[PDB]
Amino acid sequence: TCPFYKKIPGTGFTVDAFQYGVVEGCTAYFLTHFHSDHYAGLSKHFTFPVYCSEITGNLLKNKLHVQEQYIHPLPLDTECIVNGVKVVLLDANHCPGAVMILFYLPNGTVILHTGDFRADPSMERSLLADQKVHMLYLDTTYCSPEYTFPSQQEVIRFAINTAFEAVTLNPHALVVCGTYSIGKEKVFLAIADVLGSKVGMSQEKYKTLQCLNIPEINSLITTDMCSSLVHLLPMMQINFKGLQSHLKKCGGKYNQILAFRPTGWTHSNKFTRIADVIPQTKGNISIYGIPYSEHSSYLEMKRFVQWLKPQKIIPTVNVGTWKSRSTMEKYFREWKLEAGY
Ligand code: NI
Repeated sequence: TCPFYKKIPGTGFTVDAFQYGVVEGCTAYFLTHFHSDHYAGLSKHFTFPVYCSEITGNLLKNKLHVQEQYIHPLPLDTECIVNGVKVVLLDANHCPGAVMILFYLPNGTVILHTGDFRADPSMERSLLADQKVHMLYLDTTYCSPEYTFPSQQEVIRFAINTAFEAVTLNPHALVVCGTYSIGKEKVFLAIADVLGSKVGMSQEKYKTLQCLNIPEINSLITTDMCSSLVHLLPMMQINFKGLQSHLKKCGGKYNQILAFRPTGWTHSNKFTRIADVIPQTKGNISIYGIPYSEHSSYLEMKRFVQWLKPQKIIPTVNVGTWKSRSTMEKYFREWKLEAGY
């Protein structure tokens, strides 16, 4: 049944709750972003109001064929009324179109639902600065101190410098980047920019990108693989067998592959700096795992929460085991005692 952490008290609202059938007493279904674990259940057959960003609403219409009359896009950073309740959508610094939602309850309670987010000090100057938030529904993906990772900017610098050096040393090398969802577009776009290439991809993935309101996108991507030396493939194909296979398909235009897998966290983070990352190599194929995250590190999460000073935290991630739930609750209490709220 729908878990309590997807329901907003004092309203008829749910968040990211599309896979439970008709949720009893739900008048409006919010969707924070277009990732499958969150939209699971939506289709052209859905006939309740979906509230979301503009970009999310483009993907719902074009990719899932949801009917236009049930898509209610809202502008960001704008006080809006939904079924008699004031709400605001804020940028979540996750994937394109991802939002956090502020709910102003009739009784005076203020609730923030982060959806999925990568906390940033820039959030401390949004409309969140303007009033007190009583309850926080928190993306706790990486809520443990072992989870460190570099800035997105440091990771993109490493990727651009590695790609540029490789292709300048061997003008017959092909670059390949993995993907399985929207998000992390900077990785393949930054690499294509330094190389003076468009990124080549499947018609399905091209259609997905054309929904994202990214400026000048027609100048950066293409479905003509032959004209491109940065290719995007399913993340599943980013292995020596899949890459050898792909190389055959390019008809001797290329004699080497340099591939990137933009992972979340992986344990070499606990030891190794970005400067010191090395690839796995077999013959003329090299694969780099790069820690490009669109979720908060432990320290980023901690800073946001100690800034906001909520009265109550409701985790939305890692809630399935008692050991995770108890570990998370211990961190929340530490943060509260350290900061004095
Ligand atoms: Ni997500």
